[PDB]
Amino acid sequence: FIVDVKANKHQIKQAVKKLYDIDVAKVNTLIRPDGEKKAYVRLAPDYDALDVANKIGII
Amino acid sequence: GRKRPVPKGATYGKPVHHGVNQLKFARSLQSVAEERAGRHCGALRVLNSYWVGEDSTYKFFEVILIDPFHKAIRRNPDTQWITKPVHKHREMRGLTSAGRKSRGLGKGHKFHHTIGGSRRAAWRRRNTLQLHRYR
Amino acid sequence: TKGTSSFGKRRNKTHTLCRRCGSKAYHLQKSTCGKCGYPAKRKRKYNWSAKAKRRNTTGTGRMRHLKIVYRRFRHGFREGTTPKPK
Amino acid sequence: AKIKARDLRGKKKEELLKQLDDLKVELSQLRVAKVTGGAASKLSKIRVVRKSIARVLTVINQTQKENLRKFYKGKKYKPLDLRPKKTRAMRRRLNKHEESLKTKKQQRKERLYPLRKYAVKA
Amino acid sequence: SSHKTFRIKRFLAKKQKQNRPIPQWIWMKTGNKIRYNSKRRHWRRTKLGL
Amino acid sequence: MKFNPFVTSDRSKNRKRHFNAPSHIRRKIMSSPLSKELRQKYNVRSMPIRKDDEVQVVRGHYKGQQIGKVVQVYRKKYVIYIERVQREKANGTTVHVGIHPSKVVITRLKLDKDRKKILERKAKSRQVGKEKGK
Amino acid sequence: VSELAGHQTSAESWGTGRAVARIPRVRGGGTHRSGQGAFGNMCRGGRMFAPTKTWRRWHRRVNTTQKRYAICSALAASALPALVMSKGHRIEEVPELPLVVEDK
Amino acid sequence: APSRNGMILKPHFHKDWQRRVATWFNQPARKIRRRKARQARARRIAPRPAAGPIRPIVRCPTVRYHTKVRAGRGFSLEELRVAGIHKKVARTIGISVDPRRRNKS
Amino acid sequence: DPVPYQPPFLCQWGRHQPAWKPLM
RNA sequence: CGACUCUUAGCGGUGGAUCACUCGGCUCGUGCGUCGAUGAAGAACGCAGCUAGCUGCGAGAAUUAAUGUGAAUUGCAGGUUGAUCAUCGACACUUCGAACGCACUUGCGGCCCCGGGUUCCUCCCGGGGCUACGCCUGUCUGAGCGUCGCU
RNA sequence: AGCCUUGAAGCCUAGGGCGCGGGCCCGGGUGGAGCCGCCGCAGGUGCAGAUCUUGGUGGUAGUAGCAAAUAUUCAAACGAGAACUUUGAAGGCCGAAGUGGAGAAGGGUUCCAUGUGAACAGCAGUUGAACAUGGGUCAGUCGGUCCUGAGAGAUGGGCGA
RNA sequence: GGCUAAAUACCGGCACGAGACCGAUAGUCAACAAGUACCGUAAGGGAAAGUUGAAAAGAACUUUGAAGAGAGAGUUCAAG
RNA sequence: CGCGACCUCAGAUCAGACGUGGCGACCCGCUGAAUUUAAGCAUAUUAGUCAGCGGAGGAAAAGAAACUAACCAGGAUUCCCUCAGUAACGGCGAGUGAACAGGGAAGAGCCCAGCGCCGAAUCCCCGCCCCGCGGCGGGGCGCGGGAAAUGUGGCGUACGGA
Ligand SMILES: [Mg+2]
Ligand SMILES: [Mg+2]
Ligand SMILES: [Mg+2]
Ligand SMILES: [Mg+2]
Ligand SMILES: [Mg+2]
Ligand SMILES: [Mg+2]
Ligand SMILES: [Mg+2]
Ligand SMILES: [Mg+2]
Ligand SMILES: [Mg+2]
Ligand SMILES: [Mg+2]
Ligand SMILES: [Mg+2]
Ligand SMILES: [Mg+2]
Ligand SMILES: [Mg+2]
Ligand SMILES: [Mg+2]
Ligand SMILES: [Mg+2]
Ligand SMILES: [Mg+2]
Ligand SMILES: [Mg+2]
Ligand SMILES: [Mg+2]
Ligand SMILES: [Mg+2]
Ligand SMILES: [Mg+2]
Ligand SMILES: [Mg+2]
Ligand SMILES: [Mg+2]
Ligand SMILES: [Mg+2]
Ligand SMILES: [Mg+2]
Ligand SMILES: [Mg+2]
Ligand SMILES: [Mg+2]
Ligand SMILES: [Mg+2]
Ligand SMILES: [Mg+2]
Ligand SMILES: [Mg+2]
Ligand SMILES: [Mg+2]
Ligand SMILES: [Mg+2]
Ligand SMILES: [Mg+2]
Ligand SMILES: [Mg+2]
Ligand SMILES: [Mg+2]
Ligand SMILES: [Mg+2]
Ligand SMILES: [Mg+2]
Ligand SMILES: [Mg+2]
Ligand SMILES: [Mg+2]
Ligand SMILES: [Mg+2]
Ligand SMILES: [Mg+2]
Ligand SMILES: [Mg+2]
Ligand SMILES: [Mg+2]
Ligand SMILES: [Mg+2]
Ligand SMILES: [Mg+2]
Ligand SMILES: [Mg+2]
Ligand SMILES: [Mg+2]
Ligand SMILES: [Mg+2]
Ligand SMILES: [Mg+2]
Ligand SMILES: [Mg+2]
Ligand SMILES: [Mg+2]
Ligand SMILES: [Mg+2]
Ligand SMILES: [Zn+2]
Repeated sequence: FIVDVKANKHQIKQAVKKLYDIDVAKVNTLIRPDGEKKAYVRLAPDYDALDVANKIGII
Repeated sequence: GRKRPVPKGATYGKPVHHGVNQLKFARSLQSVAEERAGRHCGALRVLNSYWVGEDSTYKFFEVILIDPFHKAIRRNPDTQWITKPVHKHREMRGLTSAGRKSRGLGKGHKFHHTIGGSRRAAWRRRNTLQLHRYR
Repeated sequence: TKGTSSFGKRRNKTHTLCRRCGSKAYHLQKSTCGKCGYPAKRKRKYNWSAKAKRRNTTGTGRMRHLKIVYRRFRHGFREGTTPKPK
Repeated sequence: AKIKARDLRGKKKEELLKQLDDLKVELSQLRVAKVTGGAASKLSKIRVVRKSIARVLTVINQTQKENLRKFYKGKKYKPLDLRPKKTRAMRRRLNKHEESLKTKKQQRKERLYPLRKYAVKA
Repeated sequence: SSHKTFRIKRFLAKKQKQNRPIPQWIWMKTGNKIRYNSKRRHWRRTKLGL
Repeated sequence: MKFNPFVTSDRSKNRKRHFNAPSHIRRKIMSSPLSKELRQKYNVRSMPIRKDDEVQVVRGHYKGQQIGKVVQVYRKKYVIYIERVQREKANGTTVHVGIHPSKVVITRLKLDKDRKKILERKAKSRQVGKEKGK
Repeated sequence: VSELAGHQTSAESWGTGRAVARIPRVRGGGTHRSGQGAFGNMCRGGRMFAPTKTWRRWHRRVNTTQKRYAICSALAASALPALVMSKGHRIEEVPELPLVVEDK
Repeated sequence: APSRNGMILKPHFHKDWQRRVATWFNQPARKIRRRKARQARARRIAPRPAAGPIRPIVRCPTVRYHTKVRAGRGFSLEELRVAGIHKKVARTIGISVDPRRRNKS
Repeated sequence: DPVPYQPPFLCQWGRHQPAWKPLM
């Protein structure tokens, strides 16, 4: 995901848990040279990332 | 008195301005007292002040200071001239009596250098060419 | 060797961006801006620099408060009223 | 639909917040369509959704602050947001009443010696 | 440097996004006078400040 | 002469009000005469032009008796595109040629409620001026 | 012309040596206008010779009797047909040249 | 350097006089402004005289001018005391007062 | 491009230079 | 005749003078004469479907509402119970900065209240409100081998 | 009751002339929107120079030069095109105090892929750190952050217009 | 010890109006993305740069070329 | 020793306010040169100017005589014409340099403290009621609190006043 730059890993975890109804193993964040923060949101393995990506639209 | 704040001696100029030691400040010490008290208390407004004591190294002054925002001053028609913004920092502009004394203003033949509003207004009014339209 | 070869030794920096005026004139060891004197409460402005004043005056930026002050002045600084509805 | 503010003003707090959440989910999906690569119609719909969100939050803020200043109307101390903001110098003036106060001596002079209405002849 | 602050990195981030050419629809407008971005910085020629 | 001390008789100031006018002053500037039938009828000299008005071009190359519908009023260019006032581009497509509205007469007005309101208001002030002249 | 026109540069001359013609030149930098000739009436930019001041004498007083003489001469020659036609007026059909009409 | 025969003469332009030059292009605008303020004052006080209060007959000082007669600042308190006008009521009916004037004659 | 600043003179004539020296 | 050179003319390049323009100055005059702890001036970063700069704006982010206006905006797309413009009184207004919790790394806190965490059990997480110096009136809590009174 | 889109100004002219001259007027052309005579008024009013200022352009001149650190060759590929790109083979060099593999400061997207060959890379390029699109930097443990050092700097106090 | 309008000043600001002024080397540094690009560690220094046409009608198409470039055709009152 | 007054002095994220900085053409207060001129130069001059510092406002400042005069007297302040390049200052050199009267623009005057009389007759703040509430104001009810006799208010200020 691409995330607002003022966000914690805790806030990204709560937002991914609330918007798409999915639990999260961990969140890794980097800030791009563009300026955006990028979040790599690892999922708890009872969820498929491909299924939730097909849910939200990205394929 | 006021000694000249220059490094060691060294006024880089002509022998008139070589004086450093015996020089004197143009305002009195009571006006310095009023403006120190009124600079420390930026909200309060300086009414006036008076001599209470002196040493060889110090003089002591009481300075009368007023809230322009207290309802005993702000609701009193006798004393609510001070509540107006034209009387912000009278002590800095030479408007208290100890400041008025240093300005050299009064009526008559002794005070011709301030006829006009002040000494600066006098020097200004005298040093203008009025170039009229039709000359 | 005062010319070309001594210019190679220029890596450590003296100034960075000031955080009150944006310009790259905050001296890092004196901890003061040389353009506006930042830890001083007052703006550094001098009258021998007439051109340097006009680079940073009130006309220079957005005036994101002062232009609506001018607009509210031209109607007497009215408050609370709304115009007559349809 | 065309979310107009006038038929948002009568509605309740809960339906305004539910419509806000509906529009927020709608804007999220349009940003997904912008990043995956979608129609031109969704890309022009994103401005409609942004301005409708601004409208709904605006109406919420209207009905919030005018209820608060209905609440603090008679009170002598009200929040600084609800106090009148004109210029700072225009707030430190005397009141309309403190400007109208005279002393007793001055009122006695104005009672005794008014400026008469007179003319003089040729 | 590989060691940055957030302030300097955000400063460089802005200058990296200002560095693009003009879109080619901008010169099909009515009152165009702009042929190209004349504020293009190259990293060898002009050294950005600091 | 003009006598109002707050109207400008400067060239460059008037040109700057013209070419930097907002859109609701573009609408008033881009106005056009009614035909002698409509001017006899509504007692109105001229009206601002609209998208669905019928129109004769009076000056220029495309002038004639051919009543053409306005296609779209382009207030940015101070120009209007009329139904068959058009020419062929190089590749073969047709391009609308823009006429200025003052070189154009209206022959049918497109009458909504606001258009009728503007017409009755202009007729009213015309009759009041005629009465003060009387 | 404004008082500050041409004098808003800081510009020292380069002096002798350097094979240039001893005008004040613009101080340093990587721009076109640098070392480029700055004060003085003959430079590009720069002030002009004797800037026009607003205290030029714009207004002239004439004596009142001279002004009245000129009014009397201008009235006395407006009653002569040769002089009115030599001013250029088309007057050949006017009935009488001090042309007076009713007060209606 | 002076050539043959002329006035020995002293121009007072050795200072920076051009920073302080009063030009008078204000002048017909000040005449218009004063005239409009004068008429506004006249329209305000509606029957009252447009000049102001009466001012006294007054000799000029200095043997150059004591033949001449001016208008004074205000009427003396002895003049009001003899004429029977109270000095606070005199300001109300448009009589000038000043309490500085003596009367010797 | 960066307009080259005017030629940086660093003297050689004068008393230091031993090439072209006059009489004296 | 040749080549080369020189001169003149014609045409063509180089170059941008001249002329004609002019949404810009400059000068003079007039009216008003208005910033900020209710956070200013200035700065930083963001904001457009395609957008770098300028311009406008502030996470409601090339604007919201309201009023006037009455069918557009426009480079290309896409969509009269009021489009678009102007006005602008209602609302909102990120981070620095007088700049305000302490520092200026956006680092580290303290107090109170809410919700997940809990089943007030301490932590943990998120939200919200406070937390600058000086000074005035009053309030509470005090200090004094300061001056006294009573036991 | 001047001239002008039935062609103003400017500019060109082996064209006709006038004036002692400053200059001017006519014809031909180019040009596309203004201009001029006379009586007066006013000035920022006339250039060959100032090592004048700004812009442009010559001769020099197709000249000086593209000479520091040993060195390239053969075939094939792509391509419109190859001394220089790529692959292979050969011969060489740096020779572990490297021309190697990684970092600090600094730089700021130069990193990586794809495309282009205008400009730039002082020959050339199919190549590039160029240009245009797109991508890329993931931490409880690596650093910062924390501590204090030489030092810096508030408060109290002192001084100071 | 103290207050006090008016006449008076105003090259900053908001809003106007005018000119025997200047006319893109002039007039403000700035008629334009100008206190911009760029230079300097910094304070500071500081540009060049207006004009197709009435309307883009901005040259379809054929043709040599790898393309830049051309040759025809076409627009227009005129691409001289 | 304990309690209580008072007086001096502290601490509060105490209840409510106010100051901070900007701009700075105009204005007020300080500070304050040297180029320059004197055909040198030091006093003078430039010049109470430039730079520096502080503070305002829509104007500021000044301002209702411890004034001018010497008349047959004028009568706050400010501004204009004039006085007047004058009286005067000055290596008496270069240079500098007012005011009064007179004519106008404008015109407006007042308040304390003290001295004393009035039962503090005075002021602030908090609670409740009525009115108005986007310049928190008016009236009332409060054995509610404070300030104040180390002096609040009314009369009254040199033109006299009780
Ligand atoms: Mg001296
Ligand atoms: Mg002094
Ligand atoms: Mg004395
Ligand atoms: Mg250092
Ligand atoms: Mg300051
Ligand atoms: Mg009293
Ligand atoms: Mg480099
Ligand atoms: Mg009219
Ligand atoms: Mg110039
Ligand atoms: Mg001679
Ligand atoms: Mg008068
Ligand atoms: Mg040209
Ligand atoms: Mg953007
Ligand atoms: Mg709206
Ligand atoms: Mg609307
Ligand atoms: Mg640190
Ligand atoms: Mg020739
Ligand atoms: Mg034309
Ligand atoms: Mg001229
Ligand atoms: Mg020449
Ligand atoms: Mg060679
Ligand atoms: Mg390596
Ligand atoms: Mg290496
Ligand atoms: Mg090359
Ligand atoms: Mg690479
Ligand atoms: Mg792990
Ligand atoms: Mg210190
Ligand atoms: Mg007094
Ligand atoms: Mg005063
Ligand atoms: Mg006029
Ligand atoms: Mg130009
Ligand atoms: Mg030109
Ligand atoms: Mg220019
Ligand atoms: Mg040019
Ligand atoms: Mg051109
Ligand atoms: Mg042509
Ligand atoms: Mg508190
Ligand atoms: Mg201040
Ligand atoms: Mg000398
Ligand atoms: Mg000399
Ligand atoms: Mg002096
Ligand atoms: Mg100064
Ligand atoms: Mg103000
Ligand atoms: Mg005052
Ligand atoms: Mg008195
Ligand atoms: Mg006097
Ligand atoms: Mg004389
Ligand atoms: Mg002598
Ligand atoms: Mg002097
Ligand atoms: Mg006098
Ligand atoms: Mg008393
Ligand atoms: Zn700074």
